[PDB]
Amino acid sequence: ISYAAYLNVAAQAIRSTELQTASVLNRSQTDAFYTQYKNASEPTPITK
Amino acid sequence: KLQFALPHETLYSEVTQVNLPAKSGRIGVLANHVPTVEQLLPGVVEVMEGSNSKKFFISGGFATVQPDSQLCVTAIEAPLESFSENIKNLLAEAKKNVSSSREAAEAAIQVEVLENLQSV
Amino acid sequence: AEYFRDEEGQDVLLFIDNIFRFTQAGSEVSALLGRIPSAVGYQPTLATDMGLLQERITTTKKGSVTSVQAVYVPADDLTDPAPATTFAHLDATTVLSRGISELGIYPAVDPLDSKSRLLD
Amino acid sequence: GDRQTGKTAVALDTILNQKRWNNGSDESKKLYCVYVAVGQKRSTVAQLVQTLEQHDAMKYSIIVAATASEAAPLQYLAPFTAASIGEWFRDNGKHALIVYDDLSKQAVAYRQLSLLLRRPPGREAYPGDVFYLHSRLLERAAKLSEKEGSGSLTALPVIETQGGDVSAYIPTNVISITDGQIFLEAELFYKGIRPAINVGLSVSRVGSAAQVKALKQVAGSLKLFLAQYREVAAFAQSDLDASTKQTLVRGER
Amino acid sequence: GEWFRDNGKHALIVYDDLSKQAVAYRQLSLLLRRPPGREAYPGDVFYLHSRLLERAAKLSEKEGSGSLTALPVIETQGGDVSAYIPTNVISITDGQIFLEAELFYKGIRPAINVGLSVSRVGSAAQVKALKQVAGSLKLFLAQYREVAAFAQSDLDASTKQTLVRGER
Amino acid sequence: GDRQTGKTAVALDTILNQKRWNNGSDESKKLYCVYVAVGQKRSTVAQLVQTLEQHDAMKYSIIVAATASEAAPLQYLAPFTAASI
Amino acid sequence: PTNVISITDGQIFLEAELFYKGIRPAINVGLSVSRVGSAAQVKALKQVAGSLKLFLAQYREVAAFAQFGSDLDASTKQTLVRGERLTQLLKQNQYSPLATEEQVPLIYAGVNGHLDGIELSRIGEFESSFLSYLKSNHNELLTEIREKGELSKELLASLKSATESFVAT
Amino acid sequence: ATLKEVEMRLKSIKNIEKITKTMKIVASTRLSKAEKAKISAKKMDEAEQLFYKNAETKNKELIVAITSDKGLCGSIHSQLAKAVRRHLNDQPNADIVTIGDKIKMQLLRTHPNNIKLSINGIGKDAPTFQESALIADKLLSVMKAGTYPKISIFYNDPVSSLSFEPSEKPIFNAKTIEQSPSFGKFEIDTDANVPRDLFEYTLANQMLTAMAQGYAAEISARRNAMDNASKNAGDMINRYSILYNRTRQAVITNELVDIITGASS
Amino acid sequence: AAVVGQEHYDVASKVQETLQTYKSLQDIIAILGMDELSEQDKLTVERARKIQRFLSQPFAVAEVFTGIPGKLVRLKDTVASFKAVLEGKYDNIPEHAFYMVGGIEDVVAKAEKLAA
Amino acid sequence: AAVVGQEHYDVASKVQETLQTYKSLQDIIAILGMDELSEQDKLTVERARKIQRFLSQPFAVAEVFTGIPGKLVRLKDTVASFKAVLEGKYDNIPEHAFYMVGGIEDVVAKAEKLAA
Repeated sequence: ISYAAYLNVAAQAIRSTELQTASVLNRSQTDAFYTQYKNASEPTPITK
Repeated sequence: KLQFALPHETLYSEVTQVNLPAKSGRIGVLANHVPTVEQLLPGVVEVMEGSNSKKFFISGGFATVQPDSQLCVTAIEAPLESFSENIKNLLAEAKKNVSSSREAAEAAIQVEVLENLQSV
Repeated sequence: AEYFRDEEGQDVLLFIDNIFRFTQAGSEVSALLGRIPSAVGYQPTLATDMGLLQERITTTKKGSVTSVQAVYVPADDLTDPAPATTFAHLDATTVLSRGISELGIYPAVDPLDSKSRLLD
Repeated sequence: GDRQTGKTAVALDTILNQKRWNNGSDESKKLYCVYVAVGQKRSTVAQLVQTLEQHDAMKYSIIVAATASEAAPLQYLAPFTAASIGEWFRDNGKHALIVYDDLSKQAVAYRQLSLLLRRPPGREAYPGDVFYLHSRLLERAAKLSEKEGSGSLTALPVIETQGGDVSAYIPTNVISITDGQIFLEAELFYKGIRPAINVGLSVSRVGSAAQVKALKQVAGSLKLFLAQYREVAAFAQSDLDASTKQTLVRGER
Repeated sequence: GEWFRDNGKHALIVYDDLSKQAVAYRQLSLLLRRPPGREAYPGDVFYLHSRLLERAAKLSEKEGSGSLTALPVIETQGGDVSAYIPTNVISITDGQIFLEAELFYKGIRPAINVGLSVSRVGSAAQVKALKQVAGSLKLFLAQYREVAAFAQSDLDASTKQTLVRGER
Repeated sequence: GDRQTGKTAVALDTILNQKRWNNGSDESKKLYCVYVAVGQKRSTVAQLVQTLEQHDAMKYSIIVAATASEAAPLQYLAPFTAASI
Repeated sequence: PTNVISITDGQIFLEAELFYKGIRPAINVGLSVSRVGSAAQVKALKQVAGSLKLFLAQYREVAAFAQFGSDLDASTKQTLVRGERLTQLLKQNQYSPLATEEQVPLIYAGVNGHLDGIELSRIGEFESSFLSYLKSNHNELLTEIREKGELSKELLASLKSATESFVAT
Repeated sequence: ATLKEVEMRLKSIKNIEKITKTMKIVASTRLSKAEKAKISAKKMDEAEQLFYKNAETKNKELIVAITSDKGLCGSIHSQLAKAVRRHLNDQPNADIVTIGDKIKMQLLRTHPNNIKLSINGIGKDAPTFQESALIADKLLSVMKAGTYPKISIFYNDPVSSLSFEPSEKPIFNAKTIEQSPSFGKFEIDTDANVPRDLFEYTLANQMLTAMAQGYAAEISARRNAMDNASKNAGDMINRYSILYNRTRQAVITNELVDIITGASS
Repeated sequence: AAVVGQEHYDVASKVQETLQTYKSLQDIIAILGMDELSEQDKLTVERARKIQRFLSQPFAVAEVFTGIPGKLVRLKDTVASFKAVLEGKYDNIPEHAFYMVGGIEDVVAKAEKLAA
Repeated sequence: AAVVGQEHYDVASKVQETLQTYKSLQDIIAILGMDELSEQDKLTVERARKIQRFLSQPFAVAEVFTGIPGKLVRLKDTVASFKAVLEGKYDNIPEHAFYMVGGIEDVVAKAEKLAA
């Protein structure tokens, strides 16, 4: 876990009383699949 | 002049007294302070412009007095009132999360946040 | 009109309503007369019938007719023979529009679409 | 070219220009030009006459007239008769010119006549012998041989395209009969090019030899250059390289 | 209808459909070897339709005001207003109401397409009350039509206001 | 389909595969082939007979012909007498 | 054309563009129909070509979507990849008949997706070679396909194995 | 027919125009939000740059690139591809990490060897800290970013609301942070591992900005592109209108001729 | 409704509108894609696709032409079967399980078939 | 192929395929830019645009009128010339170079002329 990942997890936790706007909610959870590659060859996508 | 900024907001982008929670404990900047680079830990932050005082709850970030008297504070999220009961509910969950569980480390971060909440 | 112009000297202006209905009427009379209709079902006497109507109208020494005609273009087609023959006779076009009237302007004349060939 | 782009004026200018040759001596240089007006308003013809008398050019020109008031058979016979007058000049050895404005109205006239003679309609309702009608008219313009006394009779027939339909039956039949085209583009006319000569649809397939050598040398490759300009501005509106820009700057200018 | 009209009363005569009237004249003419015409409809078909449709009249007060309101029905073949029998009738009439199949399918019944419906007499004979409370309605629907295609996300508050009002 | 897109050739392919049954035995498994060419130039026909002779398929083909020059009545009669064959 | 279309039991529409596209015969598969339908084709060939019609139709639909340049998900591109191979499978130069015994394998291969892997350019090479391979090894299998003209369980397995055997070419 | 096939084709062209019009408008709306985000992001970035500038800098290699999955966002994808390719000539030993499908395809084609890490699903929403942080975390773990003695990121700086210039910047290594000329006009703490933290912190803070600059350029490009699309479609409407009109006259005439031929008999 | 009954009418009204919306959206879907329409529309498209292939009800004489066994689905039952789908009572069931099968009962069985 | 030769037929086939593609994407090209074409297609289109221009040969009896001295290129030379072009060997040079000139050799020379 990277330093900014460390901060990230904290920020996400920090978004907990409710009052939480959409931009907060998007900033808290996002969907993406990092597609790792080798040389062409592709270790198949897995959620970021 | 103080700079306080978030990715999604800008808060103060000097300002009389700023009290900051850092790797080096807590650091205070008042007028000119000598130039520092300090990583801000998960935090409770106070900014005072005159006697008027504003209290911020901060997710950690970076602090840098620039040698041109620009206190660059950058952090992911700052109002302390907004953060403040739902968080208590979460804290129960976070204890549960530590029990089962990088996920272990994440739950440890949740414990750090739990401490950070206790200050509030 | 010709009595006014020629024999009372007075310049006159002879309006015609739809000149489409002049054409349309002419087409029918031809068909009734049993003369094979030409392209797009328009009378074989299409050129001549407009020709007689639209050359009587002219500038005499005595007076002059001037004629304002209304052209109900058939299915907004300008390449249809009835419009084509009409445009040959026309010298200027005044292009009233409802957009213009919606800009509160009465005259309703659309300035950018109004064009004359005696604008020369 | 396209209807009422003051089509007549383009030809009229040719008539006017020949006045330093026409008021010139040498009978080859004296063209005597005949303007055949078919299907035209009595007013329009009156303006033409007045214009010719304004440029004092009437004295070297004939006007044959077959206005739209005039009866459809008269209109049919109108180009043929005019061409006879032209042939007298041609066969007088003298050089001449005849501008038949507009043969598109002759087509409408022959159409009327044919239909009223009830011969079944042809394509686009123009009678089936329309090709013969035009061809017999058109080929009576010629540069004769030394035997015939080197006659000339230039011909400019003025075709009125409907809506810029350059595949229309009457125009195509004419295009195939004649050599060269001077297609005039409406879009350019509207976008203030007078005279609007679309070089893309203007050719002279027998013209190049006629050009005087000065105007071959100086004008050398300019047709090519401005047929590079068309291409250049075709693909100008993608990225522009400095080579393209230089051609474009020259071309536009 | 003329008898009622002559008595100075009012009545509404609905000719449904002149398209089949057209076919009958076509049959008569073609069979009587009378000159054929456009779209194989008899040469004088314009004349027939015009005769019928001009009978309808709102009489004068000298003729003790009466009426014979009429509502011709024309069946469009593939929605072709281009077609010869539709074009003629459209020209003769004073207003059109254009029902539209797509709307019918979209469950709007009556399936009148407001855009392609017009009246050239129209609001001249509208109830005063109803006129008052529906000038706005014409404009709103007009806007709703324009903002119709915007119904596919990130939509301006103004457009969204139009959409809510328009859909309802 | 649109004219002379080897229009003749699609059909000719059928004739060629009928070599396989024809070469064999049992006439109920055989198809004898009648190729009728109406309105085609004598040269076109000549190419057809050459191809068929090349693939030795004129060991089972009948060619009924009415070339373009040959009269319009004979052309009209040509499909119907081919049918009789 | 209208009169004849009504009269005939099937229509085999060709398309000029597809001739230029290099599909020879240029049969426009979507416009080509047979109203009387299957009961006049080899039973085996009926089995192999079972979803061949569906696949080609799906390929056509997909192909339209693909040319509107909309992003294509993998499932759509499965169709697309299968579809492309099928198109190349259809092609076959003039004056070259092919016996059912050697059309049954090629269609089996395609429908059972063995062609999907191999590169589009060399599909024609593969086809030529595949037939040669069956002629070499599973010529017994070919004799049976000719003789009984219906793929039995045993034949389906034999054929399946054979295709697999030459699936790496 | 001719007539119906023209008429339907003209309808197709109409529908295409309508969609491109609609899209262009919706794009404008989407662009407004994008720009709003970009301001806040840029302000944050400028503060980070304040450290790096004042410190001075003095920075195989890594390449990071940013595009969206989605197409029809003008020529951002291929102008950027070209400029990546330009700097791929420069260093043959450059390992390309592609953030976005469009750049993924173009570079994957140009060298399929270099693609080592790639992302997906970015473009749906404007860049968020969450995305950047996770990308950073994976960039560090998967690509071991510090090992590359150069890191450079390519993105699109949205030069003007009508222009877009693909732009690149160098992300400053932990090595860079250490020897940066002024580093004595900032109070480093030996006990703290401020380089190993600051490297990570600016890895993300810069990267998020690069993504933000790009995203605004992309949505802007889509607005520009869809505007030009509508124009191109309009021209085709006019061209097919002439075709329709010609065809219409022809149908009337051709039909008429058949009727006449019959009547004549 | 006055003829074939209000229930029959209502079920069919829901089918007709859904399909018509779906046809209208096809042009939009073609270039722009599925993710540019409304959320409601995306569900409507999914439903429409389920309804669209529910119309494929095998013929009993297409055993001969193909092999598909026909399903003679009763009228009362058919009204019921369409209603359920529209109500979203079987919007947990895959789109392809509406294809070439009869009523709702058949769809449930066919759901099991795909499940296995 | 049997007639002119397999090599000729193959060459001609490829020329036809490229050009047919260019015509096919002619719609798409007009509606949206060349940079909105697929990468594979964009190569094809670029080749085809060149091929189209390459095909013009100024005629020797038109030399007076066009003003361009015509060319006559051997058939054996032609098959080769297009063959190279299909493999994109000389493709890397201006479209203007291809336009209105004879053989492959002539194109190469005109590239030098343009290069100056």
